Amino acid sequence: PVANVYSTNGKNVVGEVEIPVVFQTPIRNDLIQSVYTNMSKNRRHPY
Amino acid sequence: SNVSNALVWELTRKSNCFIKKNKAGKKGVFLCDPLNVNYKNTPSSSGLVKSNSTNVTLKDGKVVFSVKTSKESNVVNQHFKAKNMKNVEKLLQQHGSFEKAKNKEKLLKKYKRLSKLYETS
Amino acid sequence: AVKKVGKIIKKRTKKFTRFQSNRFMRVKPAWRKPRGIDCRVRRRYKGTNLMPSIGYGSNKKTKFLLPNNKYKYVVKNVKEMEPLIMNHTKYCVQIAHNVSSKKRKQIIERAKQMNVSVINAKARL
Amino acid sequence: GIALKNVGRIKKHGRKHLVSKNPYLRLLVKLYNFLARRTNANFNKIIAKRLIMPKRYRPPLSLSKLQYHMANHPNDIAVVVGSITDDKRLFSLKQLKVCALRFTETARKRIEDAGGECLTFDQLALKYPTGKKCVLLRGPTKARTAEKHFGKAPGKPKSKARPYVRSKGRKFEKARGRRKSRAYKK
Amino acid sequence: KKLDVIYGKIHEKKVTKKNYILPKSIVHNPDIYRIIHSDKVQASLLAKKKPC
Amino acid sequence: PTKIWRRWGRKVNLKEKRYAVCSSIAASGVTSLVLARGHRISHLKEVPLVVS
Amino acid sequence: ATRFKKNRKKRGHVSAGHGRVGKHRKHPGGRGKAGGLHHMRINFDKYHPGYFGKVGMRHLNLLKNRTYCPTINVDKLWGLLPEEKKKEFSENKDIAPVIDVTRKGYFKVLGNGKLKHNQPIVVKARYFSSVAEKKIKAVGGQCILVA
RNA sequence: ACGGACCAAGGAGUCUAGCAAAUGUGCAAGUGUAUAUGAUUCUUUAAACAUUUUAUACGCAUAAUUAAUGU
RNA sequence: UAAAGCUAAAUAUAUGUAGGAGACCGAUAGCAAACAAGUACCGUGAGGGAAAGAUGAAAUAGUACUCAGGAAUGAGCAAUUAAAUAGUACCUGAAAUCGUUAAGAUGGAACGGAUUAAGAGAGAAAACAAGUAAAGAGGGGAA
Ligand SMILES: [Mg+2]
Ligand SMILES: [Mg+2]
Ligand SMILES: [Mg+2]
Ligand SMILES: [Mg+2]
Ligand SMILES: [Mg+2]
Ligand SMILES: [Mg+2]
Ligand SMILES: [Mg+2]
Ligand SMILES: [Mg+2]
Ligand SMILES: [Mg+2]
Ligand SMILES: [Mg+2]
Ligand SMILES: [Mg+2]
Ligand SMILES: [Mg+2]
Ligand SMILES: [Mg+2]
Ligand SMILES: [Mg+2]
Ligand SMILES: [Mg+2]
Ligand SMILES: [Mg+2]
Ligand SMILES: [Mg+2]
Repeated sequence: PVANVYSTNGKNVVGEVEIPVVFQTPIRNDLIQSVYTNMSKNRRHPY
Repeated sequence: SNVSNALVWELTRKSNCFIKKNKAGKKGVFLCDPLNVNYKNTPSSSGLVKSNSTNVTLKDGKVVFSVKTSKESNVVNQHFKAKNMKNVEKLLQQHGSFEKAKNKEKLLKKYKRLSKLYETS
Repeated sequence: AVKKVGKIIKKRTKKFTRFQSNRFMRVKPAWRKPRGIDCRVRRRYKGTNLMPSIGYGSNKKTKFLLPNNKYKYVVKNVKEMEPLIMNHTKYCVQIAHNVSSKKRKQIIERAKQMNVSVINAKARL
Repeated sequence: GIALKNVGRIKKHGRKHLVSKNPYLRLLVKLYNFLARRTNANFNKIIAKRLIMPKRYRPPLSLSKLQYHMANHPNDIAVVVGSITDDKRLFSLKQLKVCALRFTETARKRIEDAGGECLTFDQLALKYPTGKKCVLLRGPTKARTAEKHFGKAPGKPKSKARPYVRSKGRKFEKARGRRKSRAYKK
Repeated sequence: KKLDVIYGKIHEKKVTKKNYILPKSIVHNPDIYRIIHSDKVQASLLAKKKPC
Repeated sequence: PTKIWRRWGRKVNLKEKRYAVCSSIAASGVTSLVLARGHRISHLKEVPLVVS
Repeated sequence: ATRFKKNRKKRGHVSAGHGRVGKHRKHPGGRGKAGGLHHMRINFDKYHPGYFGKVGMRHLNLLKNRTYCPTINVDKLWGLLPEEKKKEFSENKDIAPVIDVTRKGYFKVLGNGKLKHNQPIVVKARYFSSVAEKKIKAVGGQCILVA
């Protein structure tokens, strides 16, 4: 599995690169949402 | 190998930018996505879950014909400009080889309904 | 009593009003369940207010239909009423309260072309 | 009226549904419910039930006990609905075939170096639809420390339960009620 | 391209995340309805039964 | 009365953070998921979309 | 999060779940560990039996760094070696490994378990137990004392 | 038997420390990057990212028992 | 190595002054004080201590003239403004309480639950008619 590299004009295909193995991680919306709820608390200001 | 149609259905059942439910008149729920011939929120009619699909839509003033037919992740979105009944019939033979008859009369009836809509300027 | 028009049956038409709301004006008519010893409504004495229960429920086949014998859908612009082209015999539309007259004219004109009925197509005329 | 117990309504006691929101586990539950229903085999029923249990009833199983349980079942498949852990007390590992929910990295490496293989439950559903030559196993469910506090209260005669104490020593709950020298023992 | 070095496919000092292992899945292939329609499974099913 | 020693923030395990970032990159490569988030990409060719 | 608290379910009820006849009052049995040995005796006796009284000698200035001593059994003793290295010694027969456990954070070797048959091993440590040292000798090894 | 002449607004199981049980998540004989330091971090960012170029900071766990020398 | 002496940094800051900011409060809230607020006022004294924000875009538009009346004030064919039922006690303008007109009831309380009847007010989204034909006025699609 590969991907194409497009030039900045948007039309030509000027190469290809092999898809990195990070893109095969299991997609987990429950875990992402739960981690996001805890992390977004760290930038609050006190009152 | 980390994804399939069933897993895509699992991730998009509830959270989705095309779902619409009516708070008043409690019956009903719709998917308005581009490749949904009906508007049912089911895995067997949603364009995001299916691997091959056809549809007819307005999308701007006129009527537009759409095909998906992507079988090796080659997600191709072909858009054609429907003009009249004969042209739509020709396009169904050209690109809709994967449809049953039952779906084809439904799409033709939908097109016959869509052709009666117009506005000013 | 029971009201029946076609196949639709309503088991009751009167509302359930709050106990003692006819005698004190600080008590609003919206139903609240009575708690408290010696109530005579919590204990089901004869001759007083009735309590609501699950028995008065409606038939599942005819639960949200209007006298029109269709379901109601509320729309806010022209594009929101796209899904109704496939099921134009089971649904009727109503226009939202805060849309202008200019938008309402367009919505009504499209609803006519789709062969869908409008419940309130006489407002702001 | 009529004289029934529990107004005639039948009672059940266990867990009824998944609590977990992991989508892959939900796919597995759907698959094995279908298999249990359409091929009632008493093998798919037990599996479909076990992968709903809470965490404390899916204990880990080590490599040494895995090998010991399969000592008289060569060229068979072991099935576990928990995790497999490594054991540094083993010197050598045989060639085994194992299906389970999770493997730790060290255990997974050790298994494959001896010529065996690791399977997931969607592969065992595909190659062994009715569990032929498959052996079901589970780990210790009453080895958790919390269980050492349960049972008869510590203070009844001949109870083995641990107490809840700040720390441990000669100064922490060892004087009156724990030896004959201070008015009675236990 | 840096994305294969960051996650340890190719190793490089001060770029690769140290001793990090890319996570694994509990399902090998999430297509359950392809498994159901296979011949091996279909030959073990039982005839469809009736409701009441 | 509200106080300043309310616990304002949280601590998050490192491995779960990394796992979530990894699972969020993988979702960025599925055409259907990107569309369902609200992006209008009906005219894109490939969803990973690498540029020179 | 206040969204999920139990008190919101009692919000229209009179007594907030605490009872008509027995109220929720403030300290109706004492403060802290007050009544133990008088009217809390049963709880103290069945859940914390040896609580009252004292036993043993005093130690006036402890200095815990004098007696600090972590241990290890002979089971985990071949497992400190990499598996490919463990393979080489079990193959060849005129060489044996010499392991220094103090470099790994252990001080005393302890004697639970089973060493492999006819596989000599030489172990360095600060303290040994009798059974551990016997098991090391039996398979043809040797213990060494270091400081 | 006590409170209630009437109406509007307000009005009561919360926060922090410490322990346990239950359940969800990650890794697993280990686990938790403390205080700090680093970075082509610096509107947001008081967030996020990193860990010192056969590898001994500390906690809990991996072993018990005895007043105790100890074992 | 006591009974003499000196010494920067890493630490603290419910005070005073200056700067920046927030998943904070929004005029019975937030500091007691959003205003001539530690002010008016009370106590011999030590001390106690409030209530009170909003016309309009513009008043460099704040109400000219006539009639009645001692005046206050009212009315107009007269007058500013988009607007005076925005007229300075000026955005909006609820409830308790009171006035005017109409329609009913009424032998030592009044309201109410169930069920119907007689009046009065509103109502067509199921509570009848697709289509055909002849015009007239529009609005789209394609070759
Ligand atoms: Mg009703
Ligand atoms: Mg009573
Ligand atoms: Mg009965
Ligand atoms: Mg109750
Ligand atoms: Mg009470
Ligand atoms: Mg009592
Ligand atoms: Mg009293
Ligand atoms: Mg009184
Ligand atoms: Mg209120
Ligand atoms: Mg737990
Ligand atoms: Mg000196
Ligand atoms: Mg000095
Ligand atoms: Mg401020
Ligand atoms: Mg104030
Ligand atoms: Mg205007
Ligand atoms: Mg205004
Ligand atoms: Mg009289």
